Amino acid sequence: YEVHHQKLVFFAEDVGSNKGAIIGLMVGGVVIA
Amino acid sequence: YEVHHQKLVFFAEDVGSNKGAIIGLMVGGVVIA
Amino acid sequence: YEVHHQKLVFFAEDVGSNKGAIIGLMVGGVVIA
Amino acid sequence: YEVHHQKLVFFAEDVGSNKGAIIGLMVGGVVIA
Amino acid sequence: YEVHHQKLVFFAEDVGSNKGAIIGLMVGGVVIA
Amino acid sequence: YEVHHQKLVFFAEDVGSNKGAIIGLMVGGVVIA
Amino acid sequence: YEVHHQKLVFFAEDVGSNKGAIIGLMVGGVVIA
Amino acid sequence: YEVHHQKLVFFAEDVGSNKGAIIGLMVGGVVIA
Amino acid sequence: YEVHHQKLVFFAEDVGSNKGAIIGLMVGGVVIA
Amino acid sequence: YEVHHQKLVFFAEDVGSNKGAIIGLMVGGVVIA
Repeated sequence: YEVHHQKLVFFAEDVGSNKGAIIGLMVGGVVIA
Repeated sequence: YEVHHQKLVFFAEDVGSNKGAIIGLMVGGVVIA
Repeated sequence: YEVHHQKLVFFAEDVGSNKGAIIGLMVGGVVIA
Repeated sequence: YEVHHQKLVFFAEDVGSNKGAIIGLMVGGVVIA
Repeated sequence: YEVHHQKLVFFAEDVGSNKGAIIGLMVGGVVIA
Repeated sequence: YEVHHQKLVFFAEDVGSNKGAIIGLMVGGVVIA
Repeated sequence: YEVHHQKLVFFAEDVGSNKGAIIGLMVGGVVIA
Repeated sequence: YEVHHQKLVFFAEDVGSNKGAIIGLMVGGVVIA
Repeated sequence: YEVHHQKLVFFAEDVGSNKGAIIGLMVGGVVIA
Repeated sequence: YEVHHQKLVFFAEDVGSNKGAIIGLMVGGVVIA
């Protein structure tokens, strides 16, 4: 699988407490909280 | 599978506490909270 | 899998305490909180 | 897997205390909090 | 796996105390907090 | 008004983010969120 | 107003981010978040 | 107003980031977050 | 106003970053975050 | 206002960075973060 030619803007103005995962972009893999 | 030519704008103004996953874009893979 | 030609802007204005993972971009691999 | 031709801007304006991982870009590998 | 032709700008304006890992870019390897 | 001879046990196992007030006991006064 | 002879036990096991007030006991006064 | 003969136990096991006030006991006064 | 005969135990096991006030006991006065 | 006959035990096991005020006991006055 191929990924290209992408424009991404991510904003996290305020987060209290994150026990998991915050991801802008994820082509593949495994993420576990 | 191929993904391309995408414009993405993501906003997270306020989150108390996230125990899972916040993802802007996910082509594939496995995410577990 | 190949990834290229990507523009990414990431903002984290305020985070209290993160016990997990904050990732701008992840092509592959495994991330565990 | 090959990754190239990427522009990435990362901002962390304020973080209280991070017990996990903050990553701008991760092509592969394993990250554990 | 090969990685090249990347522009990365990283900002950490203020961090209270980090018990884990802050990484601008990670092609591979294993990072444990 | 008089208050006395009180046994109070308070537990807050997990709170995401509180924008108001958490009070174990309040004899009087004014609290505004 | 008089307050006396009180036993109070307070527990805050985990709080993400508090923008207000956490008070074990408040006889009087004014608290504003 | 008089306050006396009080036993207070306070626990704050984990707090991400507090922008307000954490008070064990407050007889009077004004607290603003 | 008079305050006396008080036993207070305060615990702060872990705090990421506090922008406000952490007070064990406050008879009076004004506290602003 | 008079304050007397008080036993206070304060513990701060770990604090990342405090931009405000940490007070064991405050009879009066004004504290600004």
